[PDB]
Amino acid sequence: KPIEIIGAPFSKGQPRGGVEKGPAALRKAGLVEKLKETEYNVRDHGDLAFVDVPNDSPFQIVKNPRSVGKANEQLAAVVAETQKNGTISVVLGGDHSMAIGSISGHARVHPDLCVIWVDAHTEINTPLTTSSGNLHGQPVAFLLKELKGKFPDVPGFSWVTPCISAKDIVYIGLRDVDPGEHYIIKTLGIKYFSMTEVDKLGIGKVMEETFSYLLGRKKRPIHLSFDVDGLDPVFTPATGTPVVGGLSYREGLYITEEIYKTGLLSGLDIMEVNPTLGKTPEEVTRTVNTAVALTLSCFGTKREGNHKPETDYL
Amino acid sequence: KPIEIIGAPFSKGQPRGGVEKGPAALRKAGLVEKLKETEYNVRDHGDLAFVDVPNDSPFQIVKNPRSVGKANEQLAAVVAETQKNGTISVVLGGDHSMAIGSISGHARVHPDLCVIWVDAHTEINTPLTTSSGNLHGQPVAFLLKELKGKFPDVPGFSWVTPCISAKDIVYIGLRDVDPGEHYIIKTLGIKYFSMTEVDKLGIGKVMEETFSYLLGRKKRPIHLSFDVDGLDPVFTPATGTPVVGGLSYREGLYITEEIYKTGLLSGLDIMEVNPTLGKTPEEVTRTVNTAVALTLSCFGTKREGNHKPETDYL
Amino acid sequence: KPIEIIGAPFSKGQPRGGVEKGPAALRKAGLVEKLKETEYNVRDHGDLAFVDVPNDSPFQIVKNPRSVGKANEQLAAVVAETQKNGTISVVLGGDHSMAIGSISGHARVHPDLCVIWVDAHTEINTPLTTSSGNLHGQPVAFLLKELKGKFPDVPGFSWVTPCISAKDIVYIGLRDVDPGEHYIIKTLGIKYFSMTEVDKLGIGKVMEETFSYLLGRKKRPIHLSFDVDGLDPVFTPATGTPVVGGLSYREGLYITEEIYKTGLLSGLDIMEVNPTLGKTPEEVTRTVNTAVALTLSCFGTKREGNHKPETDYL
Ligand SMILES: [Mn+2]
Ligand SMILES: [Mn+2]
Ligand SMILES: [Mn+2]
Ligand SMILES: [Mn+2]
Ligand SMILES: [Mn+2]
Ligand SMILES: [Mn+2]
Repeated sequence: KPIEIIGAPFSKGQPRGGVEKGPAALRKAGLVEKLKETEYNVRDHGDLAFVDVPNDSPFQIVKNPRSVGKANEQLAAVVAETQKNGTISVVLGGDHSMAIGSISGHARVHPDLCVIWVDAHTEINTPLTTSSGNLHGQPVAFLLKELKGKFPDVPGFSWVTPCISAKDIVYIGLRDVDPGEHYIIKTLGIKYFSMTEVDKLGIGKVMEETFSYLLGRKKRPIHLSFDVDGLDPVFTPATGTPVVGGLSYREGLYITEEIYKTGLLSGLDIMEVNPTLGKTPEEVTRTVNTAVALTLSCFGTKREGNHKPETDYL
Repeated sequence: KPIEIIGAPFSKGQPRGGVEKGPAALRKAGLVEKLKETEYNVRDHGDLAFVDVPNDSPFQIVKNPRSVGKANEQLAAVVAETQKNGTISVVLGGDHSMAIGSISGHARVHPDLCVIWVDAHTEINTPLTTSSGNLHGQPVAFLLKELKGKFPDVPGFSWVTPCISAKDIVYIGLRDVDPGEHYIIKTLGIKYFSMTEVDKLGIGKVMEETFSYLLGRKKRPIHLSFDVDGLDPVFTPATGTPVVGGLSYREGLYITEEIYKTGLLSGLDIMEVNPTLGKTPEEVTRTVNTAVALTLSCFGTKREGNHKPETDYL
Repeated sequence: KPIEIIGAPFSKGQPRGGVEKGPAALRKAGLVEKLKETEYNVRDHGDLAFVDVPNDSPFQIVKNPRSVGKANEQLAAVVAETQKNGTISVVLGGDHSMAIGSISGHARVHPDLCVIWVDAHTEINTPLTTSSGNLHGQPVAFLLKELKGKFPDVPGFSWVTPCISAKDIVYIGLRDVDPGEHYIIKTLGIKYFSMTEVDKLGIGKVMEETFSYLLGRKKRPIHLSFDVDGLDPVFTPATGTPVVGGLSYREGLYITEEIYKTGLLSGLDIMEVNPTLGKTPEEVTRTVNTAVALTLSCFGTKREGNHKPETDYL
């Protein structure tokens, strides 16, 4: 199977500059090489160049709507393209708002996909519920069918077509959630595993349940959108939104390993890696390394070890 | 429901000066305010002024018996008072010896209460078994009915009436126990979950069993006495008696969230926060912050998020 | 029961000087005294003096073969000796290559022993599969019966007799395994619990299974070879080969506590503690302290506490 890396140097989804450097930091760390050592064929499409929309006035509270909307439109085009050729896409972020384009494009080819969202936040805030106009905290709002017309159309997002329903998404690692978002998730009946369910059940059972919930009836391709801040800051400190008490390096890898085993991984997002937020070079290194670690994992690198088939090492 | 904060600036229960500053530190961090944002009605009773007993000669090994016994008599009076008006009491510590008065007062109004003791220590040492005359390591000895008359009456504690039995208490987090204390808990058949049971069962099952054990037959008010050193020093370093290998920030929150869910929380103690033992301002901040986090949790703040009823955020 | 401490100042098993200071650092921390307060009789045999083989040319890739082979022959002699007198041996190391001699000597007296290897690595690499000629990563290759004659005889190891089979060993904590080693363990059907099984099962169930696997049929003496790097670097940073995402301080103690409870502990190795690799004195202290803690644990020190029998503390 085919893997296509696509870099998304975007940061207008939030106030902290730096996430655009994320894809570079990940390649710098040898992401693309390491991936070649796996049983997959890797092709590095490169980084997308996003055209900046001049005079991008805020829509009410929402900041940089047109710039974010346009970059996402371009990214959904690219993703739809590679998905069509039957390759597995891997989007290196930039902030999480780029999940809009990543999942939209993916859905065009695989309309029956399900989403596993690893994050400390829901990021379902609608343009009306945000306390800040930051779009990196609103991705899911634009993607839900049940949230259609529950908010004003925003400049630059008219191309977006609400692709997945509340029954197709599962959250894991939810700790920081706004009142509005919590209202939405309870009202729409969205399945989630906040850190308290992870504590109660154990990562092992959590994955067992998200799979029986999303794949019980029909087996369908999976889109894993991963916000590095879904891990405790002790593992991924270089992110704009650190929340203590998150997933452990082990639980993170555990998930990726289980998802690899389903054989259904179809799309992946490695978001919110911000190199400039590390208080020491080591903090940046720590963050990058585990992100690379989760990616390689999604693809077969097991902690128990790997050996090439047909090779008699004796 | 009513919440009444009562500050207990006491430190004579142990050697290290500093725990008296505990209540101030917690208030500084915005405890009383944040609590106001919850669905509860909050009233801050202020800090109690403890009269120092001059010429407080040690009783054999026990230090400051009269000073400790008196303050505790004063605290029990205040607690019995607020409990009577049907409010939930929250005692901010000083050292853990103040649990004597907190639980005594509480039992006067709710004689059928049960106690969940989160600590790395049992603190059941009797005046005869202590290696140090420190009273912060002897609270439970004065409260157990089964320990009545097994030790000499101590100056200043004649007002205390053994209120709970060995069947009404459950320990969680035990990791540093003295030979004598261990003898006591084994002999009296006190239920406990040391770190090895937590490792074996998982905090989830642990809480399940402490509830079926204490509430299986009769539903009764709960008194949660939390010794901040119950968590690993990595989360609550500013305490006088840190023991490695303790409860994780997540497990602590998990316990409080489950106790909130029972709807039976009646009394709470946030003990042993010593601001002066932090080896960096950050270590003190870390400690205070999680203590506050625990409190807020004991009152409804969920990691999955909280939203106000009847408010349509859309 | 008899305890005999045997120091193994060895470091030629790998490139990083410093592990020879391991036994000194451990005694320095009060290991031998502390172990005295336990219910066991302790005898400190001292540190073995290893004769350095001059003109120790590499055997193909393998470095210091003769020096390592000779030191191990001497250690096996000493261990066979104490085991014979019916005492429990405790080898303080240097590098893990000294497991060859420790287990060989042990097997001479107890041929039906089983081995519980706690390490982040397998260390089964054969002289032909090593990427480096380092022997600390080859111990198990020399001990397996199934690996006999699968590699050239090495200068200095002719005295070694493959004592245990693939059915007699269980790995716990595996996270860093080479392709070759992975091939070997899969091919030979060796039971192991890599970090992912620990994640999935929980340390509690893992121990349950390693015991039903190794002791289900016949109860036999247990040799616990503990590589300190089997725990996460956050607990044992002063080692030559740290791998992130390992066993927690709690899980480590949980293992030793369960092993103590079987009553079958016969041999023990506390390997890879390298004092000179600590980036701060605190890191060295942290490492030593937990190594000491694990040892004391193997011999009865419980987290729930201990009390001497027949002593009425009341
Ligand atoms: Mn986030
Ligand atoms: Mn996100
Ligand atoms: Mn304590
Ligand atoms: Mn206490
Ligand atoms: Mn190792
Ligand atoms: Mn080893």
